[PDB]
Amino acid sequence: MIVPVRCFSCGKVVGDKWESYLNLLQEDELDEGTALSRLGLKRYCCRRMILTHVDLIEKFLRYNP
Amino acid sequence: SLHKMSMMAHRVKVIPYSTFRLNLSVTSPYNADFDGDEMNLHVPQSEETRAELSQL
Amino acid sequence: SLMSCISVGTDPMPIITFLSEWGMEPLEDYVPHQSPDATRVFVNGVWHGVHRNPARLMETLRTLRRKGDINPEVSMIRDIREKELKIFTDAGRVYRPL
Amino acid sequence: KGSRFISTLQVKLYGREGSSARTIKATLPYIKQDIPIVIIFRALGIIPDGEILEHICYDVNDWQMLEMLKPCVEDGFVIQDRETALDFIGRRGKEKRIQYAKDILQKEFLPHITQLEGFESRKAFFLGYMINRLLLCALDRKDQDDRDHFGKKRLDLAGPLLAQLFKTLFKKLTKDIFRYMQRTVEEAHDFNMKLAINAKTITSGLKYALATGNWGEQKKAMSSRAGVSQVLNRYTYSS
Amino acid sequence: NQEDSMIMNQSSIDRGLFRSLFFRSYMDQEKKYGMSITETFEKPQRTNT
Amino acid sequence: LTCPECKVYPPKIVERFSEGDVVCALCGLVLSDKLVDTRSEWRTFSNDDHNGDDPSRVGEASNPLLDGNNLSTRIGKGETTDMRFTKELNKAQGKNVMDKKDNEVQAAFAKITMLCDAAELPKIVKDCAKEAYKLCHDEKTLKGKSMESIMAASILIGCRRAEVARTFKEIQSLIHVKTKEFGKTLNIMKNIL
Amino acid sequence: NEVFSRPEWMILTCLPVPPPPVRPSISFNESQRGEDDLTFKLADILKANISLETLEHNGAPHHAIEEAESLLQFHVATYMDNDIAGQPQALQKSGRPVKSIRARLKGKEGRIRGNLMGKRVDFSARTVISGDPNLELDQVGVPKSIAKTLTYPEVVTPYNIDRLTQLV
Amino acid sequence: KYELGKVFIGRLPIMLRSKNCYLSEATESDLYKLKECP
Amino acid sequence: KKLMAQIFFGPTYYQRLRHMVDDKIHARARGPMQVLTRQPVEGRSRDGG
Ligand SMILES: [Mg+2]
Ligand SMILES: [Mg+2]
Ligand SMILES: [Zn+2]
Ligand SMILES: [Zn+2]
Repeated sequence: MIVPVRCFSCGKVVGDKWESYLNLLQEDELDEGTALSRLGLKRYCCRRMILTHVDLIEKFLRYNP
Repeated sequence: SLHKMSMMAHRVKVIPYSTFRLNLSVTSPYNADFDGDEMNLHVPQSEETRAELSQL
Repeated sequence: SLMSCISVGTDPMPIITFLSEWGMEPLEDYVPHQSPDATRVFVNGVWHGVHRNPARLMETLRTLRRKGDINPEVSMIRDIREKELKIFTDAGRVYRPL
Repeated sequence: KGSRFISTLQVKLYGREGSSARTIKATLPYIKQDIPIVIIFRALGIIPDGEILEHICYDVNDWQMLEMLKPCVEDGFVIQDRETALDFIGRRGKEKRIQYAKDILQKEFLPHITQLEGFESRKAFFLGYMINRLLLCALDRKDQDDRDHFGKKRLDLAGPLLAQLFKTLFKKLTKDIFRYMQRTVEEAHDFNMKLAINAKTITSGLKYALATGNWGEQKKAMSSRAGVSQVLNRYTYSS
Repeated sequence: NQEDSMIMNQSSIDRGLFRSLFFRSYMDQEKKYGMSITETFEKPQRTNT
Repeated sequence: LTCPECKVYPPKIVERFSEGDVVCALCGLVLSDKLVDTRSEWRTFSNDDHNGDDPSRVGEASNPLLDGNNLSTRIGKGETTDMRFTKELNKAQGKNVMDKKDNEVQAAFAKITMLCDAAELPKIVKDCAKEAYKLCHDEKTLKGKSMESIMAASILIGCRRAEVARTFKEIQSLIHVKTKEFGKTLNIMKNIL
Repeated sequence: NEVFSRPEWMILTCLPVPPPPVRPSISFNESQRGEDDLTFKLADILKANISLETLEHNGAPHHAIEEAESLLQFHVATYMDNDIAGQPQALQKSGRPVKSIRARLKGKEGRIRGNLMGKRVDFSARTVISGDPNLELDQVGVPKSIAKTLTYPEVVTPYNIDRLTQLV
Repeated sequence: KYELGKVFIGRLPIMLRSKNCYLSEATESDLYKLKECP
Repeated sequence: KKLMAQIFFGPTYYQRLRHMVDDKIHARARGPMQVLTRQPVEGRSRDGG
């Protein structure tokens, strides 16, 4: 259900880091700790942000009308 | 309402937000915890009944 | 519980057939003063008969059930102390895999 | 399997410990009072004491259990053959009563064994096993069964629950079709199949139970258990 | 936060923390009460209603 | 109601349900203090209660239009009940069943109920067929029309209104229909307003 | 007692018919009408009574009358108390047993416990509670919405006169 | 004693995902089409 | 200024339950009444006492 723009706790814009994240994991095949770091997610609040996102939107898009 | 102290008269303070706010030292007789508990208010309609409240 | 499931019910009829073909003296002509220790056989709480060598029969039953040949849903217990051998085809029994 | 003729038999041991003459009696259905064990055995063709004793007690050297049974023999002394025993049981509901006794024992007594004929020998043996088991707990050899052991408990699911409902609902239809057969044979009106079978019987019948929760007929929805069938919780996937 | 309550970050609430969607469904039948009587979906007029 | 204070022809008066008053919107005067929740009141007659536990469920609904004014209570087996009395009392009710020629013509409804369930027809259709029949059966306009075809004609009258589609040939086969007879009986009833 | 309670009055002959406020009716939508269980039960007493009257008036067949009598005895009895030991129950078509007069007074929720010893009231409010270390002991915080709904009827005196006008 | 079809009896309600149900043998892509949740 | 005590700080999965205050808040100073007893009606929904 779509990557939140901005970390709840701190406010670092996080919604622009999604597709980029998924590229590091799949295309580059880097582990999550390594991936989130490349993206610039220093503090655990921002990490919890990307690390824990469940992109349900993708499941929803599967229904036609 | 298990004993006389489960029903006590209070001084109003009209405040923002949807909750009844109370002092903590008053939690003890009511057997209240702020884990989603609810409480009741009763408004006296007489100058006589408000004295019974404020006085006893 | 997670692994848990319930019985749906089997036909006891074929299990009863294997019993009489595995050395089961039928209750109808049992003589108690002659075999006072012979282990009593039960199928869904029905005393069908009696058995002289209970251990071998039990072994045959279990290795039949682990083979699929007799339903894995069927219950099979020997009570060495009470000299009893009860079986259940019964539905409603709660079971877990081990 | 089928109908579930849920009838209960109690084999009661009378008298407390340290009390004179401790008799053993049984709860036979459609009969007013409980009947002494020996009278039931004699009603099953097992007439001498030596035989009535053999069905109950397997060891001839178990004087402890045999002395426990001595007052049961003495209590049923008056009865001494099938007819006397059967007439005895019947009066507790001549010829009218002998048949009643013959029927109760064959039809309503230990029916999980068999509902008919030649299995007297079998029904009788089970009776002995029950008494044996009873006397064991009374001699403190074996202990009272755990009324909470999960293995002696069953869980009736969607299948059994519907099966129970449908059995009563099919019997409702079957007997309404019979009623019609009489109506149409009386006037030779031709037994119109659509006029005989009322779809609504089963259709709305099952629909009720499943909708309201009262597992039974609407008649009836007062005496029938409610709680089976609830609106599915859709709070969270886990719920 | 004493006695089982708790302080929450209002700023996190804004950033979307613990927000929820709520959907309620209202249902109505246009019922028929025999040969002549029938309920009707329309904008009722205060003078004749 | 109408406001005494003002009185303009169309009385613009509001029901302030939550505050429990009937008020004059124009002047503000509350015209009534006592106000009832109708929906919650109706729920004491018609309810989820079949068990008889509910202290709220105190009444029972009826259909005046069809049942008329017949208020009756089943004598039935309760928790403690000797079957002897249930039989005795119901045996007694049988002797007291000396009902009229029309209080026995409610058995013609029992026919329509048996005919609708057989025609896989809804509850509303029955309540319409039982309605049209209860109004035309005594009629002079109908007179000595084939009684078997008069009630089958009211089933089509019920089906036409409840929008439940059924052919004349369908109802014809359902009971037994003399085509010209059940077409004439369906027209005298249709003419009966 | 010679004045208020004689043994003869333990046997009923003349039946007080309660007014509708005791047994309410609801005329819904001209094909839907709701009548109180007590009204049903009285219609049974009357139907039974009317029948026995005709039976006694006409050729009294003894056993046919004592039959009709015990039926009247029931309906009358069953209207005051439906939960009688040994007797079958008066049932409303639904399978629901008739809410007798005894039934209504009876329990906790009954006219005594639930309607007199206790009762829901007006000028009352309920919401969630939270603690405020900034409030005084004797004080209670009231959400504005509640305060705006709950009321005090202050009487106009030459003291409050100007302030009350301002509130109005 | 000497000598001289298929009838509808009622509607049984089906349990979703059972042998008789339309969704038993249904695929992921199929259910999504049926507006049902996999 | 530093807090004299050090705090146990870190993530913890928390669930937003049902029961929100505005679904519970209830006030009444007169309103609808029962026809049998003439006492107030039951339920927040029904605007009862
Ligand atoms: Mg508390
Ligand atoms: Mg506490
Ligand atoms: Zn952050
Ligand atoms: Zn006005």
